[PDB]
Amino acid sequence: MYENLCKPIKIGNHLVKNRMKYAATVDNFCDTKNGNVIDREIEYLRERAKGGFGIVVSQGGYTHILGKGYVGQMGLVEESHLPGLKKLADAINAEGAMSIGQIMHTGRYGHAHEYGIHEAIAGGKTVGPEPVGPTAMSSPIKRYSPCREMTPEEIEEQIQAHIVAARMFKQTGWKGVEVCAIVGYLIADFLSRWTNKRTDKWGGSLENRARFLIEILKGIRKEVGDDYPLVMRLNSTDLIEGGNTDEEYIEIAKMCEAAVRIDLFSITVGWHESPGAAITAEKRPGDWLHLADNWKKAGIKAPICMAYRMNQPDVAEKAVAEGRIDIWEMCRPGIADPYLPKKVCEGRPEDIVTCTACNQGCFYYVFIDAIMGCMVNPRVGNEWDPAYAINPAAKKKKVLVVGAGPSGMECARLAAVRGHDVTIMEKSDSIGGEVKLGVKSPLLYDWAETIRYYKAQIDKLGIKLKLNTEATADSIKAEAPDVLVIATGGKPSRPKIEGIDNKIVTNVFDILEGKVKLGDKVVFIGGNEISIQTAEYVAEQGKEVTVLEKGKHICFDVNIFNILQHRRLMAKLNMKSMTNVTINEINDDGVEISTAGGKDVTIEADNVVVAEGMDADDALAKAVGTKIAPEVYSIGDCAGVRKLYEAIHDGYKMGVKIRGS
Ligand SMILES: Cc1cc2nc3c(=O)[nH]c(=O)nc-3n(C[C@H](O)[C@H](O)[C@H](O)COP(=O)(O)OP(=O)(O)OC[C@H]3O[C@@H](n4cnc5c(N)ncnc54)[C@H](O)[C@@H]3O)c2cc1C
Ligand SMILES: Cc1cc2nc3c(=O)[nH]c(=O)nc-3n(C[C@H](O)[C@H](O)[C@H](O)COP(=O)(O)O)c2cc1C
Ligand code: SF4
Repeated sequence: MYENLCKPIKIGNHLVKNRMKYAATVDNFCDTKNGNVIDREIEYLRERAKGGFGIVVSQGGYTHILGKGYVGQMGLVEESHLPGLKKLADAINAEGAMSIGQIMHTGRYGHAHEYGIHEAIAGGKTVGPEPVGPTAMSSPIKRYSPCREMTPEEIEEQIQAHIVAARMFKQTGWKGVEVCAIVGYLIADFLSRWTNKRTDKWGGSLENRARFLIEILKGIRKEVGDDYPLVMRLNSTDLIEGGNTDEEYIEIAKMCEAAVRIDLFSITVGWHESPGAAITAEKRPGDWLHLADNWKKAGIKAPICMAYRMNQPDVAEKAVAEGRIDIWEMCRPGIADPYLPKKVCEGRPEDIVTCTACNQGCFYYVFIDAIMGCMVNPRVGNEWDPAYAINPAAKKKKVLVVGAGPSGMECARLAAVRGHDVTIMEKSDSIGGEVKLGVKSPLLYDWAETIRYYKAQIDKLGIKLKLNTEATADSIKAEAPDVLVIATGGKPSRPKIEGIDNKIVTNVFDILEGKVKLGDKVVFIGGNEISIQTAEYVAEQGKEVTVLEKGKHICFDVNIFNILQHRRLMAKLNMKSMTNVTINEINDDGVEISTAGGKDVTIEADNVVVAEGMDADDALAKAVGTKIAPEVYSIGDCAGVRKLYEAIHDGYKMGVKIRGS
């Protein structure tokens, strides 16, 4: 089935068992106090190595405290870092994966001041804790504080710190070393003409901008020797106006190859300061592969690997078969499913837990200096935790799950995996719940992969799925289970609005279930994520859509990474929006609003969608109580409205805790 993905490859002298690479992932799992590798990190990367990845890259480790850009970033500075690095490499290597250590000083994106650092020694001098760059400047992004200009001595010291970092990985058993020269971190800052305004030998011409990187590579190569795998990450496109051209990145890569033997090029898209789309659901698998083509026709000798929304085995298989890339590189697909390569090579892609590019647990949690998580994978950051271990139940119990939404299905899946006799009762004709409604939204197309995954799991695990079956007190009693799991989800709220009883008033459920005929003008009351995604579905159909929000902002519950994605779509679909509006009443011809400035305006509508929020659909739970079965639990939105991340996590936690005694 995936002959090309499962084909081996030589990276330097090292034979890699397949063409699947798990990319560097800072996750805030290392010791926040000192940058040491701890059990949370070890077990996280061990799961990717057990999952079958031919290559497993560590997260980018800082080379100096000023280069620390994440609260729990791994450190590559002191002798006290060595024991942890050895444990990490042992764990990856034992599984048969090629361990690769990444070196990443975050430069302009450093946040040492936020990590209890009040001063540091840099270039033999006492300095403040501010980020460093080739040129003293500010960021368009408020998360990044103004940087200080590195002295030539600090530059020389950082080259040596990179050599020492590579020495540290090699002495602790890592199979190779990766230089992170991307996305706006220190090296990328010297490479880009946007960040590098130096007039000495470290800036000006492209040759000078590349010097810091070249000297780092030359130094590492001399340190580790000729036989040791030296790989690197470099941008193919920075998506920065006034940055380097795509062709300049190729010239830099050519300078790299001429300086040292590069054993693998990982090619990347954008900077953290880039406004445009790079990693979102706006980009589909293969949307960036033309860049890999240009590197190949430019004559780059080293094998190439590429990630960046490559979440499909079929797309990667073709890309590798056609020689566009030599290795399928991935980060978020490996967060979502650490066993993706094992599934690809055993010919079961239907078992893949696909990353939907939600950017919640991964990007967003890491950037707000929180412990990384994953929406679709509740095990992320918990592989090391005994409370998340999946253990066979000795005494099989009869488990009745009410509701085939994500929380119900994840619970049923885990309870069946552990050996319980599981039944799902679902009132509609199909599984998915609100995920089955959301999949209709333009940016939620990868939610069909979540449906496909759970549909295939129910089948394989022998879960008794009872579709078109509304669970009642009587049908639960007839079933007589040992454990009743209520996972009936949420329902649209009914706020106290004048004229809410109008015929014009509908809800997000009736829209997505096709239970309402919509006109040419559709007006949404509510500016939350659910209201916006439904409005995008209504607008895609070529309808005139207005979103009215009483609060200060629309998309208020949408993480920073998805905000711009929604702006682009709303503009593209000619969607109108109003904020700080008072909803006065709903009537026959639309909705009467009063702006924050005092303007009374009539919003013309053929349909009024009241989408201010969701209530817990807890009628069944209130009707049956806690005594209808020996064990009664409520999970997901029926236990209190949260979102998809919490529903899936509640399901996993419910599924693992169902005891056998
Ligand atoms: C259009 C849309 C877009 C969304 N977008 C996002 C997003 O981007 N990110 C995010 O975090 N969240 C989003 N959400 C919310 C998210 O989908 C929900 O939080 C989540 O699906 C709730 O999971 P659940 O298992 O608790 O309930 P549900 O998904 O609501 O499932 C409940 C299930 O129980 C069934 N059922 C109900 N009563 C009975 C009964 N008595 N007997 C049998 N079956 C019954 C229902 O038919 C349904 O299948 C969105 C929701 C919608 C509708
Ligand atoms: C939480 C998170 C942390 C990341 N940490 C790193 C890092 O340590 N070093 C690095 O070079 N890239 C890092 N990246 C970039 C990824 O390795 C990857 O190239 C990117 O997410 C695009 O690939 P994908 O679509 O497979 O996720 C990070 C990405 C995420 C989601
Ligand atoms: S949190 Fe969302 S984007 Fe990140 S790995 Fe999980 S499914 Fe993918």
